[PDB]
Amino acid sequence: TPSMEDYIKQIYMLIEEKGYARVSDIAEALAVHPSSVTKMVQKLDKDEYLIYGLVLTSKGKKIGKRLVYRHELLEQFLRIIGVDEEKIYNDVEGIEHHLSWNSIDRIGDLVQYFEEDDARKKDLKSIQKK
Amino acid sequence: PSMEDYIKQIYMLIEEKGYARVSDIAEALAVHPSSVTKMVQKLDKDEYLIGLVLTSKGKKIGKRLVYRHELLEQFLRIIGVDEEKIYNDVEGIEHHLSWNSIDRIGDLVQYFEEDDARKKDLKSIQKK
Repeated sequence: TPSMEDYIKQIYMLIEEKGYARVSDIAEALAVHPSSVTKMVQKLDKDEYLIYGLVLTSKGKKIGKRLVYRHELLEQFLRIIGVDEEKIYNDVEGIEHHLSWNSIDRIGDLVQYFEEDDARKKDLKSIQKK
Repeated sequence: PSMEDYIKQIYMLIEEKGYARVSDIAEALAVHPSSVTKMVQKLDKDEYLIGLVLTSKGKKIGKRLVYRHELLEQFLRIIGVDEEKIYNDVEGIEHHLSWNSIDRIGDLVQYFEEDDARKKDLKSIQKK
């Protein structure tokens, strides 16, 4: 579920940054009540994404890494096509949960398409002026 | 999001049939008629509509939502998404893109439509 994804991603990021993931830190990151975190952590434990501080299983590690990649890729996509930086995080936080892997792969190809030659970015800019 | 899907469907039904029955909305969204009635009251109260007729505010929004939906399908289509995946993705992402992102996506679509070479170059990337 979208929510589950947000928690897995935040948990992965906390562990990578701090070394560990406190319920309290997840609550702050997501702007939710700790009860909401505790409930989700239970579903995550049950579904074998983590154990119990919280330690991701190999499945939870793989999934979290892909979720962070997806986020970064999506920000990079919106940045390249020239969306105002302030708007990017909010849009990615929403759209990330509704793109198939197929779309994400194709978006990956599109980002590499532009990154591989700045001249295509300049042409995109030229279109934006028109 | 919820309201957006309702206004979009209501608009399309009116353009398509000439009117929007609660039962047709219920079927289009896979919700129960009791939910449609509740929503319709909100849209009446929020002044998107007035059987039921969209106000100028409702018709302008419905048209924009339709444009955004079609634009997003055309975008995913252009960048090579399997046709069968496209609708479900558009129905989800459409609600969480700012106008800024939609306009840039539109520029991006025009970018590819201007030169078939650019599409050829993207297909080459995909193979690589």
